[PDB]
Amino acid sequence: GSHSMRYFFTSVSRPGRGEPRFIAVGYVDDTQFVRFDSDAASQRMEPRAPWIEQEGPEYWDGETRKVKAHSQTHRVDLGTLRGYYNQSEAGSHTVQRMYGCDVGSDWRFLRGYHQYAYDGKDYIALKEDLRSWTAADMAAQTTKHKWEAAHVAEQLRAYLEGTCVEWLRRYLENGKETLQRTDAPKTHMTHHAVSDHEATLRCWALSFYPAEITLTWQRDGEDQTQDTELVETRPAGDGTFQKWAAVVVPSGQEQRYTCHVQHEGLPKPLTLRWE
Amino acid sequence: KEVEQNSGPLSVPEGAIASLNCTYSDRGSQSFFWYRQYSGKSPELIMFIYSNGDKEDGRFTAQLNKASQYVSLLIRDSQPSDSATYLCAVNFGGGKLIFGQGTELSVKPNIQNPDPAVYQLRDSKSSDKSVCLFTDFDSQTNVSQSKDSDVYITDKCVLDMRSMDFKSNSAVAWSNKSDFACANAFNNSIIPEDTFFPS
Amino acid sequence: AAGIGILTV
Amino acid sequence: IAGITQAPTSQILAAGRRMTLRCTQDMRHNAMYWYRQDLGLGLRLIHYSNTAGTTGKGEVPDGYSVSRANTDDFPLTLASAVPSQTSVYFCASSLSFGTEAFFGQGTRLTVVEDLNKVFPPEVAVFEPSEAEISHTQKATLVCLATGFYPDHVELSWWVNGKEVHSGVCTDPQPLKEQPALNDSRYALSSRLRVSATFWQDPRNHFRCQVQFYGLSENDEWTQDRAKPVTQIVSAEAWGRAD
Amino acid sequence: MIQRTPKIQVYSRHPAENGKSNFLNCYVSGFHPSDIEVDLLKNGERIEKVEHSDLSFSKDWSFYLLYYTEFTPTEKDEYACRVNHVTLSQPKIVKWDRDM
Repeated sequence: GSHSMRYFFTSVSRPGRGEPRFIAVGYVDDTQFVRFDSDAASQRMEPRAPWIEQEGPEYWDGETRKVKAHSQTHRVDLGTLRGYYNQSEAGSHTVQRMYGCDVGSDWRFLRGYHQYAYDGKDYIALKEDLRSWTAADMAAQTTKHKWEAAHVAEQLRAYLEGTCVEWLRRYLENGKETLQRTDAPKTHMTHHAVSDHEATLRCWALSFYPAEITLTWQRDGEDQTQDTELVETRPAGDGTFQKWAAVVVPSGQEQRYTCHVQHEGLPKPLTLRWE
Repeated sequence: KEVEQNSGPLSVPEGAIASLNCTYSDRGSQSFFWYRQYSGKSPELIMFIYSNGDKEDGRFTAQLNKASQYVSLLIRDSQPSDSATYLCAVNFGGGKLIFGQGTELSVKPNIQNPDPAVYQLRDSKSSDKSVCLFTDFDSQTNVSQSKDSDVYITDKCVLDMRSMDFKSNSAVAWSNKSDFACANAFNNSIIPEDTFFPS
Repeated sequence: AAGIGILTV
Repeated sequence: IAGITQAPTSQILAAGRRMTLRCTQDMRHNAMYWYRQDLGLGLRLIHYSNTAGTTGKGEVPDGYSVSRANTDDFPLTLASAVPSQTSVYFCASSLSFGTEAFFGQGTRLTVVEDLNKVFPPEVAVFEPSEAEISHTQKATLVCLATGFYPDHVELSWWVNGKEVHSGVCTDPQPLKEQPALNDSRYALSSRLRVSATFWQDPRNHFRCQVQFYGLSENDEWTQDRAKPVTQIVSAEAWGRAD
Repeated sequence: MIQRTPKIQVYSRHPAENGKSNFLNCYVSGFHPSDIEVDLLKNGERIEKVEHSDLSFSKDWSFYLLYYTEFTPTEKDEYACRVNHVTLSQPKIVKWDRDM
C-alpha cells in the first residue's frame, strides 16, 4: 500500500588533523537503491538496485554533486559542533542526518521529515507541519535561529512535498516489478524441550518483503504478553527479511498456544499451531 | 550543460506584457532563478522559485513546470526601467548553478509627439569637424549602417528629459571627412516623409 | 533524488 | 552592511602573465562561484565552492585556478594568459548550495598580445544645430569618443561641475572603427539634450567625460606616445548665443 | 555522549541443510558510534572473504550492518560471529545455532 523514500547520511570525525568518514544511503521502502561512501574509489553516487541504473549521466553527476555538498556541509558542522559543545579535537564525533517523505496508497504526499543528530542524540528536527523546528537543547537553538533566518524550512518543504514525492513516484513506476511486489512470509514452528516439564515453541517468519510484520502469541485466544521473546526483524541478505517469536510453555500444553502472523503479502492472517 | 532561453532582442512597447521563457536539460533541477542585468552592471535577483506553479511578486509572475522543464517570467505593466537583459539560472545539483544565454528586452517609449528630422552639428574641436544627428522619430523606426566603411551609424538611443516629461530617440553618424553629406547618411534604413534637412 | 535545502549548523 | 566585493574592477594584461582577481564576502555564505560573461554566450560557470575548504570545476575551468582557505575569500587566478579569456568576470555567493546567488561588481578583463595597440580616447564635443534650436526649442550636444582600444570606457556628462542622469543617453555598446582584420579600435557616442534657454545662456559649462581604463603602471612601455594609462580625457563647450 | 552496545544475531539466509550452499549472516544493530569490527568464524578461525552492507541507521539513530559470506554447512563445523566495539572490553562471540 503506502510508500516511503528515505536518505540517511553519516559523517564521522576522526581525531586530530583527521579527514572524516562519509557514508550516504538511499532507500525506497525497505530496498536500498544508492550509495556514496567516502572510502570507495569512485567518489560518485553508485547504483544499488537495478531499476536506478537506467538513469542518465545528468542524474549521476547531479546526485554526486549534492551528496558531496552534503558531506562538505557535514565537515563544517563537525568543526562547529566542537565549538558549540566545548569539545577537544582528540575525540571522534558523529553527525547523522535523515530525510524523506511518506506517501499513501494513491502515491500522494502523506508526511515528510528532516531530522539531525550529534553523537547519537536528537539535535534538531523539522516538525510535522514542515514550517518549524524542535531544538532538543541549547546549541540547537542557535542552529534553529540560523535556519529560521535562512528560510531552511521553506526549502525543505518544497523538496519534501514536491521533489521527494515526484521522484518517489518515478522510482515506483520504473521498478514496479521489484518495488510494488510483496513476498509473503514462509512460516514454520520448531519445538525444543529444555527441561522435563517445560518447552520453547518458536514461530518463524521467513523471506518476507516488506520488513513490516506482526508476530504475536496467543494462549487460548488471548494475547501472550508474558513469556514472549521477540527478536528484531533481520535481513536475509537477498532483499527479504526474517523474524521469530518464542514462548516458554509447560509440556503437554503446547496446543494452547497459537502463533499469529500478519503481513501485507498475506491473503489472510496466518495461524500456526504445533498441532 | 544546457540552459536555453528565448531568442532576443525582444521589443515590447510601454504598458504591455513582456514574456520570457527558459528551458533546461536536467530533470532533477531543484532551484530556479530570474536575474536582471542593466548594461555594464551586475545581475540582481528578481525571483527565486522552488515549487511547481505560480509565484506572484508585484508586476512579476514566475511560473515553474518541472515536467516539461520550463521556467517563465511574465512582466506586466512594463516601465522603461525594465529594459535589461534577463537571465535564467538553474541549479544542476551542488554548486553547478548554470545560466542561460540571456534574453535582451527593450521597452520602447509610447511616443506622444513624433517629429522626425536630421540636423548637422559643428564642433568645439575646430569649425570643420562634422557630425550628423537624427532625432525625435517614433519608436517603430530602426537603424542600419551598412553602406560602406565610410559611414558609421550608431544605435537607436532613448533619452529622458524628466523635468520636461519628453523623450528623444536619436542616432549619430559621421565619416572622417570627404564629400560625405548629412542628407546622404540615413538612407540604408528608410527615412519618413517629412524628415527635415533644413537648408 | 537527494535534496537542496541543507545548510551548515 | 554585508556584501560581496570584487577587485580590481578592470585590468589589462599582457599575454602569459599571471593575475589574481579578488573576491571577498562578509555575509557568512557557504557557497561561492566565478563566472565569465561573453557576447553571445551568457554567463558561464568557471569554478565553484560549496563551503570553506572545498572546490569544484564548473563549465569552463581551464586556464583558471581557484582557492578557498576560509569562508570570506574565493580568489580566482589565471596562470597562462591567452586572449580567449578576454571577458567580464563575476564573482557570486549564496548562503548554501542551490540558494539565490548574490553577485559582485564585475571585473572587465582584456588580455592583449601587443601593448603597442592600447590607445586612449580622443574626445570631442559637438555643439548643437541652429536648425534644431528653431524647430523643437531643445538643444542636443553630442560627444564622440574615438580611437581607443579596448572597450573599457565609462561616459558621463557634467553641467557646471554637476553630473546628470536626465536628458541623456549613451550607446549601449562601443562601435568598431574598422570591423575587419586584427583587434580594431573602438568608438563611442553619447547625447545630452536640454532646452534652448539652458543652452544659449553663456554661464553654462558643458563637459563630456570619458574614463578609460588603461595599463597598470608596472607594465613594459616602450613606444611613441605617452603611457596609455587609466585616464580621464574630457572635452568642453560653453553657452553660445549665436 | 551516548554510546550503545551492539545487538548481535548469527543466522543463515536459508534454513540450514548439510551439504547445501547457503549464506552465513551476522547482523549487528543498536550501536553507537558507527565504527565496529565484525568477524565470521569457522571452527574459531577467521573467514577471510567477508562482505558487508552499507552503513545505515534506525530512527533512534543507532546503526546497523549486515556481515555475510557464502558457506556450506556440515554437521561437524561450528560457526560463530566475533564482534568488537568501543563499548566492549574484549570482543564478543555469539555461536551460530541452526536449530533456533
